[PDB]
Amino acid sequence: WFIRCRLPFRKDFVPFITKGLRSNVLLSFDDTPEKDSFRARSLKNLHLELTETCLDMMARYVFSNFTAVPKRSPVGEFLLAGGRTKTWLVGNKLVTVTTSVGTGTRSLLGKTNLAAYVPLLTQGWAEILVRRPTGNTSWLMSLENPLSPFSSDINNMPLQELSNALMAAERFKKVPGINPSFVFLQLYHSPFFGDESNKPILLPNESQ
Amino acid sequence: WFIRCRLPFRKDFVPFITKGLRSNVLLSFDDTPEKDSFRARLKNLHLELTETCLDMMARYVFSNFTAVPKRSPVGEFLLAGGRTKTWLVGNKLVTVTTSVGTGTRSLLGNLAAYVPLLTQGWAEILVRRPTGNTSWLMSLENPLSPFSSELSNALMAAERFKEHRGINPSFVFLQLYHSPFFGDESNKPILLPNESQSFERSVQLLDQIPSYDTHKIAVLYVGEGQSNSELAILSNEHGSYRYTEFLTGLGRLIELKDCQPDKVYLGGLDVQFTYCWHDDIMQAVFHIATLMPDKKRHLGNDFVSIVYNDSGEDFKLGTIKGQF
Amino acid sequence: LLLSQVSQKLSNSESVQQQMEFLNRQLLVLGEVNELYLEQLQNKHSDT
Amino acid sequence: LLLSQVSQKLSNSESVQQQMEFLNRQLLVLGEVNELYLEQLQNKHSDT
Repeated sequence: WFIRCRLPFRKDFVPFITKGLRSNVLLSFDDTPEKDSFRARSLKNLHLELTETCLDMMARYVFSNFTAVPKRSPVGEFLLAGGRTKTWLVGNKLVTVTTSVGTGTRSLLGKTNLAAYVPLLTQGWAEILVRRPTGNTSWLMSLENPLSPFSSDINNMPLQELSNALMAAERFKKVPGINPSFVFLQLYHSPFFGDESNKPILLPNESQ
Repeated sequence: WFIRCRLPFRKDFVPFITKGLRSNVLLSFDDTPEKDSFRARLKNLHLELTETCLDMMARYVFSNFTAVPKRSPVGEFLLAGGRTKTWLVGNKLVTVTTSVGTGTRSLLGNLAAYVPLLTQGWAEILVRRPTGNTSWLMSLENPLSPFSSELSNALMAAERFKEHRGINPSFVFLQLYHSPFFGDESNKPILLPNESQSFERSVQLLDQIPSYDTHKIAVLYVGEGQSNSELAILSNEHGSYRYTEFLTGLGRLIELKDCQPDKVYLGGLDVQFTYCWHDDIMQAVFHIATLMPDKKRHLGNDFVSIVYNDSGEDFKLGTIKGQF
Repeated sequence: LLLSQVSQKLSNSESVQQQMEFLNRQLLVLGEVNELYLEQLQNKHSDT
Repeated sequence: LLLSQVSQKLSNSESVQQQMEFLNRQLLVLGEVNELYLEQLQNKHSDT
């Protein structure tokens, strides 16, 4: 029903709903049954999981509706194919970050004078995909802050031959890329994290 | 040093830096200290400084770009006037905006029935941390609800580019921040009232202040007999040849006109070369020289001055009438 | 309808793959132009 | 059913051809602005 419920006047019930929820957990257990309704910011374990899933679904479908299946456009795959990746568990949400290394471009070329810093060209693009109980959704991203004009060696980036290489590509018809860890650090580094549970966790990428 | 150091083995520094920092503090404390989280990857002033140091380390470890953003022109056109919001969360300041629906290709001119759906995907996110502000152009891929609410897939995401040629913005914010069962006030996301023009004005004034350090320095050329003239000093022109030489190699300069934006210090837009040292952490402009001709106050207000002697026992500080 | 559809669909698939490769290269040409702009400012930073 | 799918993708393909054609134009404008920036780099960078 909350889905079939109109997009306008959808947030309205949200507190009442969780009120109606917290008023069903009145006396079953009250470890952390707090309101936490995002109207501010905008066994009984099974009961806790119930509340979790329901409010998560609402959050996923409040303010708009969207299918819970992501499918990246070919451009995204071309850009970040085999990209350097990293996934964390901030809380019950699963966050994943991926970073391109210009695979398809160097494919376009198939010369260190070019291939050495070819990925440096498109090293901006990235992709963040979050899987919650309500499904998974993602976004492609392009950082839009140019390199440090002097402290990040952008002058020694020969490009005329790169343009020549681009024309050739049109005719056809240490670490090689940035660290996706950066973006995640950016988007969550309140240095005095005031909730230990909220402290993000990096699952070890290598031990499969 | 943490800036110019080579990219590899930059991270492992942060452990030792933080160790020295937090071991330094707590010799007189009231607050339980907070460490970093890179194991996964008056003392009030002391805490302020330590916060700033951590902020710089974060924003600058693992990579280094410009400290300011600059969105693409067609970008700016796309989210022009999109519905926007903003949330203080911790010490950061998150802000988002969302497209309105108008199509670039729609103006360019079949598939013109879902151009609102095409456009409505792209949003923008922007964070303003102490050590500067960064941003991103978000692009959606999860399609709409077909059952409830043959379409060009590639060319859709195409129009979002760099310099080529409404959905509730709360959405993506609550997406990236919805661990529900905690964050009471320690890390409580907080919306600011769109009506609260006072708060909006305060946020703007915060943007008005630069992220890098500020320095302005007065350069003067006294002559030989001009010692203790206090006018021939200032009114001087065409200093000695050697003084002019030393002056040429004094960093870089940018002519004041349409070409140079208020980005660097534009103090006294009236008239020229006004050499200005520049790097990313600090920025020093040489606000006045002999070449410059409020102006008298312009150079009487620079807190420090380099002065070219060109005389014999020319100067004592008591000579200059520049109070600042 | 099948005859018409295949006679159109061969060219469809070919030109669509073209359409694809062309757009990707056009997107790549933007990074080049941006680097050009930044290096232009770096150079243009000094005065003549 | 299969032929309906095929013909629909055909109409979408042929219909999106104006959009595909558009990309061509932007290619020329990017080329010429590339030339402009390169020669700006020439007359302000390749100086004495």
